[PDB]
Amino acid sequence: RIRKCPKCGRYTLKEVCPVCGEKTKVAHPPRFSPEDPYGEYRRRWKREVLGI
Amino acid sequence: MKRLGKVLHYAKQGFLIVRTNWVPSLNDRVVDKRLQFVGIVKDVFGPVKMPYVAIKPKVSNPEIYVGEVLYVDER
Amino acid sequence: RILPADIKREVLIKDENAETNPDWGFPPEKRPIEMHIQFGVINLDKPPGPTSHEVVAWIKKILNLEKAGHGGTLDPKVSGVLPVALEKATRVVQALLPAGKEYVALMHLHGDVPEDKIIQVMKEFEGEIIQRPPLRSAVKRRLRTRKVYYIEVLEIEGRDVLFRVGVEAGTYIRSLIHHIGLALGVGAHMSELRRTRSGPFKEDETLITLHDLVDYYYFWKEDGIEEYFRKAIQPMEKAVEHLPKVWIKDSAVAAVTHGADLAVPGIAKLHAGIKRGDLVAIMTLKDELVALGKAMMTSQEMLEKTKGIAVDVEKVFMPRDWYPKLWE
RNA sequence: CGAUCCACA
RNA sequence: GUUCGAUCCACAG
Repeated sequence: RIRKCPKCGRYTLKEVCPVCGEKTKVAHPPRFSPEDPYGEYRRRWKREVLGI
Repeated sequence: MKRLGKVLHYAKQGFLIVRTNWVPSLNDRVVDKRLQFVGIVKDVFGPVKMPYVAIKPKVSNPEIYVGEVLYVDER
Repeated sequence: RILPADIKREVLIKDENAETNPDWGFPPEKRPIEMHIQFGVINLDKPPGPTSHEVVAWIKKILNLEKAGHGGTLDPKVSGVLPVALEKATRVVQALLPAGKEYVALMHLHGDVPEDKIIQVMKEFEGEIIQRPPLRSAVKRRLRTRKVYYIEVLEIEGRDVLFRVGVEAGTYIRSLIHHIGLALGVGAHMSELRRTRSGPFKEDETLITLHDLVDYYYFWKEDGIEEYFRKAIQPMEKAVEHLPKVWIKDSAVAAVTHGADLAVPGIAKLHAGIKRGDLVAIMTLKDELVALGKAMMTSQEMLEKTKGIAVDVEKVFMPRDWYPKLWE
C-alpha cells in the first residue's frame, strides 16, 4: 500500500516518514457510500470540531 | 534485411527483447544471421530514437537466441 | 522535472491604456455562492472503488446539479486528483483533458533485479516514448508517441518499486509499467496508482474528499454557512490556468458571448508564444473566463496586426448579460 | 445566411 | 460531424 506522510506530504511505502519522522496513513481517501448511511452521524461530530 | 540488434534476454512473459535504433512494424518477420525464421514483432516500446522490441518466438527453444543478432525481413 | 503547464509565459501588452468597469462582470472572488457553484470546479480526491462517472453521478444527485463532468478519467482502483466541473462550467474539462498529469505508482516486479539496474532502465523511459507499434504500411504513416516528462524513483523495497511520474495526456501508467518490466526481463505489473496532478489541479489545500464536500454542502443548506462549501469549489478560471490567455477589453466581451469570433482590435493583452491552432482562454480584464477558442494567429501576428480574426471562439462560458452590447 | 447558447441522434 | 427552438450577426473607438 502507498502511504502518505501527514506533515511533509512525502510519499512512501514505510510506516514512518523518512523526512518528517511522523506516522503515515494510507494515501487513498476513504470509501464513500452513495446513500451515505451514516452521514447525519458523521456531520454531528463534525459540527463540534469546527465550532458549528 | 534490416538489422535489429542483439537479443538482450528472454523475458519470462515469453518474448525475446532487442534494443534497436528504428521502429519495426507490428508483425514483421524476424530472422537470425543464418537467415532462419525466429518469430514475429509483437510490441515496440521505449525511447523512439532507441526502441525496445518484443518478439514472439515461433521456435522450440528461444532461450538460445540471447546474444544473437536478429534481423527483420521485408521480403 | 516538471510539466509544461508549469512553464510561465510572458505577458505582452497591446493596449496599455485599457481599463475595466467594475460594474460589469464578476471577478471569481466576489461571486455570490449560488453563482460560484454555477461556474465552479471541485478539486476532488476520488476514492478507490467507483468509476469516475459514478463519482460525478453522485455529486450530481447529492448537490442537485443538472449536469457536471470530470477532467480526465481515473480507473476504479485509482485514487487522487479528479477535477469535476459543475453546471455551466461543465464544458471546461475540454481544457483539462490535453493537460499533463502526475502520478505516484507502485510497480511489482515478477522476479529479482538489482536496484542499480532498476534505476538505469527506468531512466531510458524519460522522453518521447512509443505507445502503439506502427502497422505495416506502403506509405510513411503516423506513429503514436507520448512524452514522459520525468520519472523519479522514490524508494525500492525488494520486488516493490514506488515512483513518481509526470506524463502527457493519454499515457497509460499500467502500460509504462508492463513495458518497463519487459525491459527488465522478469516482467512487472501495477500494484497501486494515485493521481497527484491534473494540469493546474494538485494535492494542495483545495483538494477535498467526497465526505467533506457533501458535509460542507449540508453545512450550508442546513446551518446557513457558506464559507466551507465555497472553499470546496474553485472558480472555473482555475481550470484554465495552464492555457495561454488572450485578455480582451470590455467593448469586446458581449460580442464574444453573442457568437462573434475575437478580432485583433478587441485585444488588450496576451501571452507570448501562441501558435495558430493552439487552445487559448479568452479572458476579461478582471480575469474572468469568457471563452475557449482556437488561435487563428500567433502571439506576434496578434500583437503587430491591427485588424483580422485572432481567435475562433469554440466554447462560450460567460452569460450574455454580464457586459453590455457595445459594438457596431 | 454565419457564429454562439439550449435540447435530441 | 446532422434536426427546430433561444440570442445575436458583432474588427470592439
